[PDB]
Amino acid sequence: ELQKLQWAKQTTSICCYCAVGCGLIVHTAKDGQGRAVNVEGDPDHPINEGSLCPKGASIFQLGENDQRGTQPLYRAPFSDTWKPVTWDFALTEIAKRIKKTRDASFTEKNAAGDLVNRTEAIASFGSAAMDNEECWAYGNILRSLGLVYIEHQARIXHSPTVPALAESFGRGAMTNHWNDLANSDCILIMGSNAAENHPIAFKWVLRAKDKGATLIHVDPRFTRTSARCDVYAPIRSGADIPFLGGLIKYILDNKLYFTDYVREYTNASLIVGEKFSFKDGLFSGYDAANKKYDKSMWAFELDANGVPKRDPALKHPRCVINLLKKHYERYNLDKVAAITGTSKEQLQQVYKAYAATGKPDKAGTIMYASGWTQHSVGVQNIRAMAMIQLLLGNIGVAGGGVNALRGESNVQGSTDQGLLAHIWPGYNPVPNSKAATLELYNAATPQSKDPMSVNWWQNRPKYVASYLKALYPDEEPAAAYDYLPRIDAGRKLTDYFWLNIFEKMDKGEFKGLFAWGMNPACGGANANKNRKAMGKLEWLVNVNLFENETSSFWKGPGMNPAEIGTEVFFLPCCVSIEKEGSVANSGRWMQWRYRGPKPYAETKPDGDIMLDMFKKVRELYAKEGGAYPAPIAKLNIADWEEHNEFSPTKVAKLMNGYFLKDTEVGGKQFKKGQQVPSFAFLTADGSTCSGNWLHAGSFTDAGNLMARRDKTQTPEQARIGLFPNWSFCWPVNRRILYNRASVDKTGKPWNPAKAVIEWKDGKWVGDVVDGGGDPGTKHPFIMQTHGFGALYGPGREEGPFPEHYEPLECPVSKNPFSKQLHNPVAKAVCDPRYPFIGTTYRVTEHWQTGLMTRRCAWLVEAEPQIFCEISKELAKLRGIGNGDTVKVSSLRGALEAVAIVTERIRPFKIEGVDVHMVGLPWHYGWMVPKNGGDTANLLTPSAGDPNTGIPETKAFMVDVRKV
Amino acid sequence: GKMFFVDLSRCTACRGCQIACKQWKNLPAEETRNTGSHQNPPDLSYVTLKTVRFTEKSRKGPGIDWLFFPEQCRHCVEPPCKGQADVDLEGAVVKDETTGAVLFTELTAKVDGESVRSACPYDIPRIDPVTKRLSKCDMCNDRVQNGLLPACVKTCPTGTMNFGDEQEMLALAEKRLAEVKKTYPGAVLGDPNDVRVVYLFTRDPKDFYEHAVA
Ligand SMILES: Nc1nc2c(c(=O)[nH]1)N[C@H]1C(S)=C(S)[C@@H](COP(=O)(O)OP(=O)(O)OC[C@H]3O[C@@H](n4cnc5c(=O)[nH]c(N)nc54)[C@H](O)[C@@H]3O)O[C@H]1N2
Ligand SMILES: Nc1nc2c(c(=O)[nH]1)N[C@H]1C(S)=C(S)[C@@H](COP(=O)(O)OP(=O)(O)OC[C@H]3O[C@@H](n4cnc5c(=O)[nH]c(N)nc54)[C@H](O)[C@@H]3O)O[C@H]1N2
Ligand code: SF4
Ligand code: SF4
Ligand code: SF4
Ligand code: SF4
Ligand SMILES: [S]
Ligand SMILES: [W+6]
Repeated sequence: ELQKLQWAKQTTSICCYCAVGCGLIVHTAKDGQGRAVNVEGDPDHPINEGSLCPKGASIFQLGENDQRGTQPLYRAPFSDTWKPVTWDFALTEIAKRIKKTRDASFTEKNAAGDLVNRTEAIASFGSAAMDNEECWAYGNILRSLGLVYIEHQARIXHSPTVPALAESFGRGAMTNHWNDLANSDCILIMGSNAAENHPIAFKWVLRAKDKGATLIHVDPRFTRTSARCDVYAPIRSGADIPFLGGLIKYILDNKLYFTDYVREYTNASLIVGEKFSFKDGLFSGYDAANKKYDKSMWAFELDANGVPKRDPALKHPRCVINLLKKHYERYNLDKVAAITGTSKEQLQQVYKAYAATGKPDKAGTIMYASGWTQHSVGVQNIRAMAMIQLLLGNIGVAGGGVNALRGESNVQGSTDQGLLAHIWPGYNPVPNSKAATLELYNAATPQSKDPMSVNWWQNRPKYVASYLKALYPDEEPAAAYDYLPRIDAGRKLTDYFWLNIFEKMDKGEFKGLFAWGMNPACGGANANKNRKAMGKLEWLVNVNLFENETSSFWKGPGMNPAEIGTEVFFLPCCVSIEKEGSVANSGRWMQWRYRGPKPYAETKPDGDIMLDMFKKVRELYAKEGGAYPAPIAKLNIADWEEHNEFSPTKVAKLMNGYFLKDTEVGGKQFKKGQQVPSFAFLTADGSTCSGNWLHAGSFTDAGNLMARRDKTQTPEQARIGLFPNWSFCWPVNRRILYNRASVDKTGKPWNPAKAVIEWKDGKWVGDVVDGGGDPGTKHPFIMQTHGFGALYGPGREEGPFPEHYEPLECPVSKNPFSKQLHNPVAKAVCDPRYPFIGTTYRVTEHWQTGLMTRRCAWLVEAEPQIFCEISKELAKLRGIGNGDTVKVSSLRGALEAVAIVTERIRPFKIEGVDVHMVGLPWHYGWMVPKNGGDTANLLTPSAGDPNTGIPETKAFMVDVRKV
Repeated sequence: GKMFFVDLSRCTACRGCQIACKQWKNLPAEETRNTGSHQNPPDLSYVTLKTVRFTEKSRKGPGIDWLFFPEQCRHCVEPPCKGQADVDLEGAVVKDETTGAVLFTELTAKVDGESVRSACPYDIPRIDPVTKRLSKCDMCNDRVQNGLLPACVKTCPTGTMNFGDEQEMLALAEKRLAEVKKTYPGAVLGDPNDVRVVYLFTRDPKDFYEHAVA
């Protein structure tokens, strides 16, 4: 044996960084009773096969770290010092700050006299870094206290992904999964630096190449990804719509679209109403006054039943397909080349290679992330890519899909648990003030008269009921419905989102903030505004692993602690390897992980911190009363607990759900207390509970399916890497979404060599079929109202077809595709002292704001200091030498970085003028390490796209000067 | 004996290998600054047995040739460091004949440091300024002895790092070289008859590092 590991207990875990979800092995001394002695890859894990990037590889140094929090700290108004403090104290004083603020600010009924039962004095940030069970319980705790201002990581990046992909396919999620990349014939990486930001993905990307795949990187910069692709094509910031629109025109003009797929499975054949038109860059029904569209002008023509009329011939001039051909005629190579900066030769090379996946025997995939999602055009970029994938028949097939790469380890799960202002768990909307009853709430769910449209969302009442019977199992759903808070029907939805929360805080409209596993002081655009804004808080509960820029904002650069009266409780949580629970990766794999070492010092799992904190609110309300006590006292937290502490296993079983009494569902008999085996057997009549209908199937009577570590595969499964017995994915272990689209009318795969599903002996064999039914009987997009992949999306605010509107406000003055220059639906100063396009991005070695990785000496070793990446041309123009200190400045702030001069940045030709892009990592912060530098968000603008609610972190004007 | 096949045509410079090496041996970190490069630490040292070197080389058309070199002891079949060390004290530098590992022992404190380094045609050996012992990649010899891949090999996601019996690994190097030449015509193995760490360079090895080959 090896001495290092000899008497250490071996446990499995999942990486606590990016959404690839790599397996770990943890060795814990004294046979589990000591500290972790080693952390490395799990050789048996089917995604990483034992490999780890430097972040996963250094998890030992994150866990066994003497800079970590040991016990609760407290900071008193106007103080300049932390005060060590007990847990019992911290959570007693926390509960009192909650109740005081709640009572003072609770609104039983809004101004229009409608029931809302909410608190608008308290906000919550986080967290994508928490376990699924902790996310679910956290959300329920905040809503029971009447919060509506509940946001996390998912708002900043993939807020655009969910609407864009939901409009397109009926779900917001990554359609395929990591292993499935190896089945692709052409991988387009665009708005993604996957070799750095999802590094283990490149195991599968390079295996695709091994089997004949072409790898294409479309990026403003040459990166570590670019180095290992067959084609690197530069594109200037925010020129993706022109690029993708030119690919649409190419595919259509050249008949490269997969006609049978497009005819049956997309809305190509649906007839649009005569009121639809487009001219001078505007769609029909434009309201110039308010800068918004009358979307009813876009409505389909309906037959006698109210079903959208169709021409399967695809000949009617108001056929989606023919309007599509018309709309994208303008996107010729010369115009696209001129605006993208991409050579005509390179555009043709890329269009030819990717459009070749229109063949049934070829699969094309797109990998994007924050290069698309952190632009104002994000939603239309993604719509366009979704439309290209539908034209090429790439949706539902192995090596196909839209691989919207999730960021944080459990951002998928934290979204699934409804830690965003607009959703409950399972993407059931948070009720608005006009949804006065449960019955009215369920009335908003749209029905379909089409017999072939599964329209699965009609099952919503069973999910909302079962969700209310998980929170309040003694109450009737209809009564329980009144306990949960409601948003104002009148108010713009984004008023409840991350952007406005900081705006409001800076007006002092918030007394309390939960910074729960986030670093707002570094994470938020315009850090100077946000660090000043946090002063105007009365109290702040920061739960994290380390002291950080957020917990200690009061002693930050140019801050005077004596002036700042904010009360601050720093509560230290334990690392991922010190707790049991599940995380949902980008592919929707819900993976169970175990405790190695027990929590360091007096650190606690987030589960225990929030439950204990809640119980102290709960008991304090039972002795003192106060504003609307009901929801707090009635909330079922017994199901969350075992042996006096938070039970991941029991929360996960409640999230799956169980029968509250004997019930017959789908013609089968089910006993009381027994586990719901899938969301198909949930009810609206109170017979079932389920914390999350997506989780129904994840923890059955058969056991914890998320904990399965079984590589058993049939030949057809193993051929495309489904691994259906390793962990569990929502929904009901469907590994590739929309997989009904991968077969014809008879249930024969388009591509037998890479079959997802196949009709064999009256059954679907391979993946779990995405929608029940015999071949040819159902439209394949079961979560869509109408059942089709949407080329034409009449619910999108900017129009049913993506259209180029310029995201770069300053250096551009001409839209070559219309008279409409900027987004006609959405005030940047463009001060001539800041001529360069600043952009922010990541390196492989660091994580997010760097709170975690700036505390790991091996990652700081590799990337010790903030840098500024500039072209040779900019360096020469500004007299900067490689390694020189430089001042980067904007209207919002200034910082010093070391200059990295490189041919990996090139100037962009914008209207016969050279425009210089300036690259910065946003991984640094004043706290640690010494001489690391501060957040790049000193430089970024606060406001942004008012539709999605996202700041402009990818294109912001800066100057750079030698020091 | 054992061999590494290192396919640099697959390397994403993720530096999983750099961190894995330090985690497995619990080596400390150097004090580093950024001087205009992602490369850090800038060089091998007593506490750094492997660093990924980054060189940017111009090409025609868009982008650059970005050349990544995860540097380590080559575990030479006939190691000059041993012959130069044996001059002062036999035993200081040993050869594990089962694995092929060239291993520095605690007795390198007695031998001349600079001498043993100059004799290395890859400029690998590094001397602790205070204790005057020599350190370098030890092939994770104890892991290999216990039937485990070396840390840097197991951690590597791309398929750059490969390890096994020198017969299978030479056969892999050959077969991979023929395939990789199709996209990188200037692809060559580094001194494939002299070393147990056989790098496939996508071009002239000296473009990757001055001492990439003897
Ligand atoms: N190492 C590491 N990995 C991470 C993270 C981390 O901090 N470090 N964070 C995780 C999180 S939270 C997320 S959301 C993901 C994000 O992952 P990515 O989106 O890959 O992250 P970035 O590095 O911000 O930028 C992606 C690329 O977009 C390019 N880009 C910028 N503007 C444009 C544009 O207008 N068009 C196009 N086509 N490309 C553009 C940039 O040049 C960059 O190469 O990464 C996750 N993984
Ligand atoms: N300029 C610029 N700004 C950006 C971005 C950008 O690309 N450019 N990216 C944006 C994006 S995509 C995102 S997601 C946000 C991220 O912004 P934040 O989420 O605030 O970033 P961090 O706090 O650095 O990263 C996640 C946090 O989770 C904490 N954590 C880890 N494990 C646990 C645990 O068990 N419990 C708790 N409670 N906390 C834990 C870590 O310590 C860390 O503080 O930043 C956004 N900001
Ligand atoms: S950060 Fe992502 S790629 Fe790296 S080890 Fe963790 S999960 Fe795997
Ligand atoms: S782990 Fe593999 S891909 Fe990453 S830098 Fe090392 S050799 Fe290159
Ligand atoms: S073989 Fe072992 S000692 Fe050598 S570089 Fe790899 S991990 Fe480090
Ligand atoms: S590479 Fe240098 S240190 Fe390593 S065995 Fe050869 S001569 Fe000795
Ligand atoms: S994220
Ligand atoms: W993110």
